[PDB]
Parts: sequence; structure tokens; C-alpha cells
Amino acid sequence: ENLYFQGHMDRLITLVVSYSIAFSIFALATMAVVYGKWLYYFEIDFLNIPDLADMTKDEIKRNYDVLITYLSPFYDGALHLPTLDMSTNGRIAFVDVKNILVKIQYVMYATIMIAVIGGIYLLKKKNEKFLLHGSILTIIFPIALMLPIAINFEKSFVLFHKLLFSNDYWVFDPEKDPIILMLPEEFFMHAACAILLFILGGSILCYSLYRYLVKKKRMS
Ligand SMILES: CCCCCCCC/C=C\CCCCCCCC(=O)OC[C@H](O)CO
Ligand SMILES: CCCCCCCC/C=C\CCCCCCCC(=O)OC[C@H](O)CO
Ligand SMILES: CCCCCCCC/C=C\CCCCCCCC(=O)OC[C@H](O)CO
Ligand SMILES: CCCCCCCC/C=C\CCCCCCCC(=O)OC[C@H](O)CO
Ligand SMILES: CCCCCCCC/C=C\CCCCCCCC(=O)OC[C@H](O)CO
Ligand SMILES: CCCCCCCC/C=C\CCCCCCCC(=O)OC[C@H](O)CO
Ligand SMILES: CCCCCCCC/C=C\CCCCCCCC(=O)OC[C@H](O)CO
Repeated sequence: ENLYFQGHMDRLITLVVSYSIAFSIFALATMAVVYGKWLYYFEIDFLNIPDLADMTKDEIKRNYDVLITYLSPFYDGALHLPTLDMSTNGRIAFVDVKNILVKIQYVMYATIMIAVIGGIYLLKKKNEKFLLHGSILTIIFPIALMLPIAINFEKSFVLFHKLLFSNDYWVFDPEKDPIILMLPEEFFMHAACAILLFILGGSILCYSLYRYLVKKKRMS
């Protein structure tokens, strides 16, 4: 009567743990790309942002450095671009973007702890499937968040937008928020591609860890 209860828990724990790694890797990849400077630096020359924005390369890079420094959850000050103006609707939008990254990070630290605490409880029990269930669940998670796009393309992006932001009938107007000119749509598309690229690598390493383990367990 008891080992029927115990098996019902380790399958629940494997679920809670598997989902926790799926999200942990999603967050970790997101933060690697958002706070990463290699990709955007590459896009300055690739997308010819100096001529898009009528700004020098050094201009563009130091404004970007200040923005990424602002988006740290540990920078308590307001956003003060070195050479660019900014509407109050602009400042609001960047507080929205910053709020997500703090929300994501706080949940990430939560899933990281549950994933390894619950993960070692399972490994102490000679059980490895959370490393395999997780591995495939990390591939599935980031785009289950994209699933609404398949149902309706323009309308789904109206809820993604309003889930994030605090002003509905705003604008991208370069005369009032000229940092738009150095943040073209292609940059965000490539960045998201880097986010999943990182997630894909993440799924592999923890699938490798599943196979390295269970092959040394069956060896005995
Ligand atoms: C007690 C309340 C605590 C709050 C948490 C309750 C949430 C549990 C949800 C359903 C129970 C079913 C438990 C086992 C379900 C099977 C898990 C499963 O679907 O396995 C595939 C997945 O990828 C992972 O392995
Ligand atoms: C945890 C904090 C301390 C340690 C971290 C320091 C903070 C990182 C800031 C700048 C370096 C960014 C440069 C590295 C960016 C590499 C990853 C990236 O996102 O760009 C690669 C791109 O995907 C391929 O084209
Ligand atoms: C349980 C799920 C897996 C557990 C994993 C344990 C944590 C591993 C810590 C760092 C690995 C990668 C961290 C990538 C982001 C940290 C660096 C960062 O944010 O700075 C910007 C970055 O340097 C620009 O590339
Ligand atoms: C969506 C997946 C992309 C993956 C993440 C890559 C992007 C993260 C790097 C920088 C974000 C900074 C810009 C984020 C958007 C700022 C909002 C904006 O454009 O400002 C509005 C305007 O100023 C007032 O109307
Ligand atoms: C509910 C919160 C629980 C309390 C919190 C306890 C701390 C989390 C424990 C381990 C994380 C260690 C591995 C994390 C890898 C670091 C990657 C990272 O966090 O980079 C983001 C950074 O802010 C880029 O600017
Ligand atoms: C594919 C998986 C991707 C993972 C995603 C995780 C969520 C990241 C959350 C916030 C990052 C900042 C989001 C900022 C998005 C703004 C994109 C945009 O198009 O900004 C308008 C720009 O002005 C056009 O020219
Ligand atoms: C043992 C119990 C613990 C179980 C834990 C499960 C094992 C997860 C393994 C790998 C996940 C790592 C995924 C990391 C993906 C983020 C991509 C990244 O960090 O990029 C590098 C960064 O840019 C550099 O500067």
C-alpha cells in the first residue's frame, strides 16, 4: 500500500523537476542573449545601423551599453541614454521590459533550486528520467509560448504586446524616441533565434548527461 504512494510522488517530482529545467534553461538562455553584447555588436556592421540611425559606431555602442546596464536587476537608477532623447512613453516601455527580466530572473532562481534539489533527491534514488524528460521539455517550452501565432498572426501579437506593455495606443516615433532607429526588427528576430539556439544546446547537454548516467548505471 505504501510503495504505491512512493511511486506516485517520484513521478510527480520528476514532472516538477523536468518542467523546472525546461524553464531554467529558457531563462538562462534569455539572459545570456539579452545581457550579451556579441550579437548586437555584430549587427551594427551587419545591418548598417550607423546609416539607419544617423549615428556613429561609438555613439551606437555606448548608448547600447547604457541600456543593457540599465536592464540589470541591480541598477537602481533611471535610464539616461548618453546622446539620445526619450519620451515618457519611451521610459515606461523600458521599465516594462526591465520588469519582465526581473520577473523571469526571480522565477529562474526558483526553478534552478527546485531542479537541482529535487534533482539530487531523484539521483540519490538511482532515477535519471528527469534529465531526459527535462531535455525534451526544454525544447518544447519556448515555443509553446509561440503557439498562439499559429491560430492568428496579427491578433496574437496584439496580446503578446499588451501582456508586456502599459500603453496601448503609443507610437514608435524616432523624433521623440530615436533609440528605435538603432533597434531594428531584424535584431530582435536574430536574438530570439540565438535564444533558442542556446536552448537547443542546453537540451543536448542535459540529454548527454542523461545518457552518460543511465549507461553507467546499466553497466553495473
Ligand atoms: C499535491 C499538489 C502539489 C501541486 C503540484 C500538483 C501538480 C500535479 C499535476 C498532476 C498530477 C499528476 C502527477 C503525475 C503526472 C504524470 C507526469 C507526466 O505527465 O509525465 C510527463 C512529463 O513530461 C514529466 O515526466
Ligand atoms: C553574471 C555576470 C558576470 C559575468 C557576465 C558578465 C556580463 C556580460 C556583459 C557583457 C559581455 C557580453 C559579451 C558576451 C556575449 C556572448 C553571448 C551572446 O549573447 O552573444 C553571442 C551571439 O549569440 C553569437 O553571435
Ligand atoms: C538546472 C538548469 C541548469 C542549471 C545551470 C546552472 C547555472 C549555470 C550558470 C551559468 C551557465 C550559463 C549562464 C548564462 C547566463 C549567465 C551570464 C550572463 O547573464 O551574462 C551575460 C553573458 O555573459 C552574455 O553572454
Ligand atoms: C522578443 C525576443 C527577443 C529576444 C530579446 C532580445 C532583445 C533584448 C535586448 C534589448 C531589448 C531592448 C529593447 C526592447 C524593446 C524596447 C521597447 C522599445 O522599442 O521602446 C518603445 C519606444 O521607446 C516607446 O514607444
Ligand atoms: C526564489 C529565489 C531563491 C533565492 C535566490 C538564490 C539564488 C539562486 C540559486 C542559484 C543560482 C546559481 C546559478 C545562476 C547562474 C547565474 C546566471 C544569472 O543569474 O545571470 C543573470 C544576471 O542578472 C545577468 O545580468
Ligand atoms: C523565441 C523565444 C524568445 C524568448 C523571448 C523571451 C521573452 C524575453 C522578454 C523580454 C525581452 C525584451 C523583449 C522586447 C521585444 C521588443 C521587440 C520589438 O519588435 O521592438 C520593436 C522595435 O522597435 C521594432 O523596430
Ligand atoms: C545534477 C542535478 C542538476 C540537474 C541540472 C540539469 C542539467 C542541465 C545541464 C545543462 C543546462 C545548461 C543550459 C544553459 C543554456 C544557456 C546558454 C548559455 O548559457 O550561453 C552561454 C553564455 O553566453 C556564455 O557567456
